[PDB]
Amino acid sequence: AVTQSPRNKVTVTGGNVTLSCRQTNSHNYMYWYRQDTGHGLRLIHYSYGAGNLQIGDVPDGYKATRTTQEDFFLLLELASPSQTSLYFCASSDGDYEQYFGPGTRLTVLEDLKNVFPPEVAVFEPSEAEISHTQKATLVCLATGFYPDHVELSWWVNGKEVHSGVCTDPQPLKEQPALNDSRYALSSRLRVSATFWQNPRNHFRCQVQFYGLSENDEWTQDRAKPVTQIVSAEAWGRAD
Amino acid sequence: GPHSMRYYETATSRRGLGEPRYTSVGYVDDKEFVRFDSDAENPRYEPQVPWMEQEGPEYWERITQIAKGQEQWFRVNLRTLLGYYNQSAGGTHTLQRMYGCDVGSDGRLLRGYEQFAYDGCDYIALNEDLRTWTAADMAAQITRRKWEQAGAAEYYRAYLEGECVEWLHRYLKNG
Amino acid sequence: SPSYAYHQF
Amino acid sequence: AKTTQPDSMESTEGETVHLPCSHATISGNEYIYWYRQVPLQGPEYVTHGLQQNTTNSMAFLAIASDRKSSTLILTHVSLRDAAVYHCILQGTGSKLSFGKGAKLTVSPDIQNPDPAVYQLRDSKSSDKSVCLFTDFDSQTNVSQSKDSDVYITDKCVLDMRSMDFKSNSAVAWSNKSDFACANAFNNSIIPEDTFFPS
Repeated sequence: AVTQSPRNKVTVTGGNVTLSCRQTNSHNYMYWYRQDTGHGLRLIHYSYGAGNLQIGDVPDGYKATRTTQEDFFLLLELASPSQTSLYFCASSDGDYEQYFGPGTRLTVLEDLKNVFPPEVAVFEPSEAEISHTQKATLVCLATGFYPDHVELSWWVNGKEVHSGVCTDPQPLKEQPALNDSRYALSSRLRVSATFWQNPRNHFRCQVQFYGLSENDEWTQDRAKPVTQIVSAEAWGRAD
Repeated sequence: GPHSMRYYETATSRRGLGEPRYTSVGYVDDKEFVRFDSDAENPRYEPQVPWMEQEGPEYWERITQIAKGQEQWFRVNLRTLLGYYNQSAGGTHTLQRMYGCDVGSDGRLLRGYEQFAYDGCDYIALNEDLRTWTAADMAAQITRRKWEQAGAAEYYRAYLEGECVEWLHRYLKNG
Repeated sequence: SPSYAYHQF
Repeated sequence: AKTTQPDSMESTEGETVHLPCSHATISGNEYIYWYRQVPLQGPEYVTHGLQQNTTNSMAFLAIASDRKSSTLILTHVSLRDAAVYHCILQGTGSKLSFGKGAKLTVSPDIQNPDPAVYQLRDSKSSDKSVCLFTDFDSQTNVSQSKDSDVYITDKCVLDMRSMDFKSNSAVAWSNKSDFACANAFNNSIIPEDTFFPS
């Protein structure tokens, strides 16, 4: 198994960021990659054993440390906005198949006054749809959040569902003409009309948002845009 | 009539501080024709015979890159054998590799070789069928199970039946 | 031309 | 040594997908490896080969006789097969980037298309509602809004597994006074039998 820590991280530019990778496969090689749309998966640094470090394809602004055979760390001593990315470590026995970790999503911000939590609204199934197709679609909208660093999940009767769900692959910019634009994201959850018309069924759209921490400074009189969960809900309607 | 091509490689880990040294010497019909030495000023394959000079820079560049990769492989697997035999690091140890082909008077392959020895003792060797392995001790049997799962014999057999023969005939046309 | 060992011990 | 793939490929569920890979400078010291990366995950090993064709439960790998090209073959693709597929060479100790790979999309086979545009209203009040374009077939393409104060998302597929039913949908919403569902998707070519309630 290859584990990564943390799973999510938000920091202001110029700060220090450490990503941790562990590997219990007894493998010699370990790797640090970054993932960005338009470039694919690019190699940053790698290592064939404890104490060994070898430069990858895009190493500027990163150092790495292989303290043991299990542990490999990626260090960003002066984090910059271009290092916003999705980071994957991996292990390998020589040139055999690589095994990848779960990923660390990192956002590096130039200014924390741009951070806004999302607002979440659930939209109930149209009765013309319940009649015309005997099915019911709930739509969820997460609007006005910055940075683009959220996870949206549906919960029926208090447990998360995946069947009938589809979420937009990426958010859209509410103000595409601005480098500081906030984002919006839509999702849909479709059930049977019979399931929607039972008034004991509870539905909740949940948006996990990664923003500032308690340690970060905040002097605006807007509520502090901390990491948080914003949900919206709806009950089954008998008519 | 019959002809042969052989490579002998050695990797010896050094005293306490430095990294190992890797040498590679090739023979065509029992005459040394190329050599690589990691301790050289700038390491690269060099011709040991005048009729190997008629190869362009692309040839020496490419086989030199192979040699760089092989050096890394030797570092990694000497560390692995340190692990298998439970020996302290910072010591001196030797990995030796021999591989090549014997082709007959009809131009095709009579025998292939791929074999490894550790500290002067046989470690693992490809049998004449080019499909099974002879492993001399327990650690070698670990490696053998891994190489059975990984299809190593097919990889080596692909080299020995194909590019070994063709490259040898090529080097003989160079004479 | 040399052959890369490839496979791991 | 580098590989080259077409960066995207579209397919429909139930089709057998042939993902090509070009690697003309391959040598005898390198294997062909294929990885799969489903959204929000790291790549995972699919298959690999040297010279001969290779088959396992995930894919079939066809290698050209001269080894200069490759094909990953996926049988009867389902929606879960949409992913980025990376074809790379491994060997000689060369540790390189994976690159972009090939983005495989898998559209549902909608043989009972019932295109409609519904209006849905906020579970909490008030004034807020969205327009939902749903149940169209996969050859319908949803275009972006030309007004910058109207937001429309691209088509997306949900799969109600218990009921063995899949459907596409795109969502449009706005705070503009003149926005209505009958007008939301006008800049998109829509089935002329699209059901409009009210």
